[PDB]
Amino acid sequence: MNFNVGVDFPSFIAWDGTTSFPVKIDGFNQFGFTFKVIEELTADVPFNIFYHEASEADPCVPGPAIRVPDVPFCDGVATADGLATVVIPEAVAVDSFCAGSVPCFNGPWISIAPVTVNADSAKVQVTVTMKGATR
Amino acid sequence: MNFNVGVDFPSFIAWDGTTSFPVKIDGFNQFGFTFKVIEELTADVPFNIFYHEASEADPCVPGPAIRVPDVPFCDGVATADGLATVVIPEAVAVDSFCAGSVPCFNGPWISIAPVTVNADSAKVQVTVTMKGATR
Amino acid sequence: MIKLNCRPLCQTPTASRLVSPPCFICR
Amino acid sequence: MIKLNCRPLCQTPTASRLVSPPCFICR
Amino acid sequence: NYDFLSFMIGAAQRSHRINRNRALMVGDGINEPKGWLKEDCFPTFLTLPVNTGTPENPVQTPAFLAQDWRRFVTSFPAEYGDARSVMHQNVFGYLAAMVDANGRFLFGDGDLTFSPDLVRERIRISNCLPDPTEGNTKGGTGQDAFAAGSFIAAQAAWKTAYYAVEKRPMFFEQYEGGSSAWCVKYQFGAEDGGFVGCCEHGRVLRIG
Amino acid sequence: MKIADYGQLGEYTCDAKCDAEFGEPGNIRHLEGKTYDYRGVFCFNRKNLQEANYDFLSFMIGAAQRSHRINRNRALMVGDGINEPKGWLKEDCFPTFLTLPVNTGTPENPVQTPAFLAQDWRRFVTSFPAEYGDARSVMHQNVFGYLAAMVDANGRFLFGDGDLTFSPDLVRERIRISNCLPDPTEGNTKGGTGQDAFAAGSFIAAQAAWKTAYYAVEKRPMFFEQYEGGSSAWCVKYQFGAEDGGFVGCCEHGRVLRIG
Amino acid sequence: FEASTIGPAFFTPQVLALEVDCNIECASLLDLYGQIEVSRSTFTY
Repeated sequence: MNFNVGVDFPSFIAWDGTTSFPVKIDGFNQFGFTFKVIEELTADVPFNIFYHEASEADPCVPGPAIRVPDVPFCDGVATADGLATVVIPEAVAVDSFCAGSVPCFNGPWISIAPVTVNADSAKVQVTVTMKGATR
Repeated sequence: MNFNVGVDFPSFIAWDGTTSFPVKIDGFNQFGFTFKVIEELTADVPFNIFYHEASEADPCVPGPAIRVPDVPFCDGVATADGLATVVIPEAVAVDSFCAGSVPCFNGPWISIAPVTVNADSAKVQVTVTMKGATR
Repeated sequence: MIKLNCRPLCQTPTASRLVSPPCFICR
Repeated sequence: MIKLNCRPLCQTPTASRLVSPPCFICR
Repeated sequence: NYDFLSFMIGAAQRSHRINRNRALMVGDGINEPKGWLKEDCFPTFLTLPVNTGTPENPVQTPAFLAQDWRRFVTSFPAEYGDARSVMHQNVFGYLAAMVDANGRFLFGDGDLTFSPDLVRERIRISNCLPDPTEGNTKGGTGQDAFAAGSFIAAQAAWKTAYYAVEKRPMFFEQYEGGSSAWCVKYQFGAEDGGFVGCCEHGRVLRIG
Repeated sequence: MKIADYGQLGEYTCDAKCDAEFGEPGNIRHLEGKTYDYRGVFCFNRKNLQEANYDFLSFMIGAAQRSHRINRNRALMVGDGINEPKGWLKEDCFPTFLTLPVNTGTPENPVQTPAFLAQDWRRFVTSFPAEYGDARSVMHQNVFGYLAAMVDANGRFLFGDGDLTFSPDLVRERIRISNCLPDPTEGNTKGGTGQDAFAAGSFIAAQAAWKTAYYAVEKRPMFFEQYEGGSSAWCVKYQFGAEDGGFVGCCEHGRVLRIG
Repeated sequence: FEASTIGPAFFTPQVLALEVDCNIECASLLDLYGQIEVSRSTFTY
């Protein structure tokens, strides 16, 4: 049969091609990203991962954007500037998707925006998924 | 710990507020929606559910949209015209979300669109989540 | 007519005053 | 950056007052 | 993997209990038994206000003092026999926190808390009843003043002031005519009621 | 799991109806939590460690465990869920109650001063809903002393009277004292009138049914080991850590009192 | 195989034997009232 997966694994938009939306990850145990292309790319498109914290004016509204630091593994190379980034190659076909996640939480909100808003950036879509509720 | 939940429970944009994107569900055996608002509504907004059949010329491209039928449960009301529909009440707060699903699959593509595009429909966002890849 | 399942994200505190009987109010 | 070690010469910790609940004023 | 049938049965029984208890007290007579609070037949005792202003410029404020409770309790006619009081827990908590002119507590004094034997005191507490204090936020002076007409407590000889009639206990059965080979349906119901007896055997205390 | 609601199935219906109404069923939810990691490190020089006449190694091995206990106990109380267990004084889920001020001026030019009086304690303590079962209070000893040292209008003591000091049976009274919690008297310097009055918003005491309002999960005890990768022929390194966690339960089973 | 690069499917969580239940029901006065038994929908006195 079919299930109501939205009850246990909600999904929220993060980048629709023109605007970035902060997403509240405070209430869930785990989360991850999902990348999908809508038209053949012509050049590499890198992305930036930020995070926010509760604003002092109102605890229910996120504050200014802060940039996530890197967390190297044992067998691996630390980023040049120690700040996380994601790059989508040109070989990605229109009929596939990519999944990536971050090892650390930091603030209670998260966001993702491209390094530059060029023509190719409008051809990508990013969505966030959470896997377990705690409240 | 954190996981790459996008590997097992991917999500895709279904309604941006200005354009509707078909969502392929052939390779997954479960699915469900997730509605969220960005700004306070002023009136109720209904949505239609469509599916598609594989296009004749290219089997990897969806065909024309079709209206999903209804399926009354073991006992309860039935739709006036017998076609599935969804309505979002105007009392929904910005800091919340809704989860819904359909009992049947029909074609390998699915889509959702508002009855009438307007400012009210421009404030809503819908995303689809899958589960259990079968290939 | 699909039925939705909803619940909120952010909680809110709640504070109330505590009123006790006044001084020996007398008639 | 040499980390210094500090401690005072005097032995007069300031004499802190004690304040007790007032007499029974009421609301 | 979680049993839903027993959950639904428990929910049905719990709802039945809650509805019956609510109806017997504040239910209306249309489709439910009429409760004594809704009927409002018991004779009423009011409470005098107290002047918080200067004698020549009075400021009448509603109030409720310790001696009012004793006056109310001791005035029940002895001919009617045994009697008990019922009131919300907040009323008892507001009463137990009173002080005299010098500041010493009334009732349990020389101790942090008061906890009498309600069984001997002939008081039974029930949170279903109206709360005149509004969640421990009303009962002071000025903006905290009580609201006139608020329910406080009641006393009566219940065994002759109210009756409960029961006819059939709840039953569960399967509706064979509606359960197909791929569905199931269950039905349940019960019958019960009650009526007010002698309306003279009760008393009600209210703010004035 | 968690039973959010039970629903409202039945109804009172007329005898002329042959059918019945479908009721709204209940609601159930699934919840899950994590466990967090505590880690540390310290370094020594081999020559100094060998030639010193004091056992710095065991001194540090004791200090580490002491700090672990202190930090765990404080984190369960005021921690945040990012990397520490989220505390019940931080989550701000328990309902809060404020103590009214006391007027110290004339009827026409009053002076409002925040205050905490004896009857407020009884009011707060006796207002716990009866259905939730027994509960216990938590306080800083200075609050208890300030409460016990009260006198009435004639100069006689409240509570223990005719005795030099008052010392009730705390276990019977259902009060537990621990100096970890915030202290409103600021070391017995505040609590009078004028400049010595309390500060509005100060924490005083809390009450709840703990066995169902907060949970603590135990996974591992502390361990020590030498870090061979950083150790050298002239200086040494050690590593240690432990795992644990905690989460809040029924938010309705708690109560917090504060100065208004 | 860092847990940050693989799916949840490999990590089965522990199942606790507890169930939070915050519901309450206030005490009933039914024992005070007088008890009567009937066998028909209508009665007289």
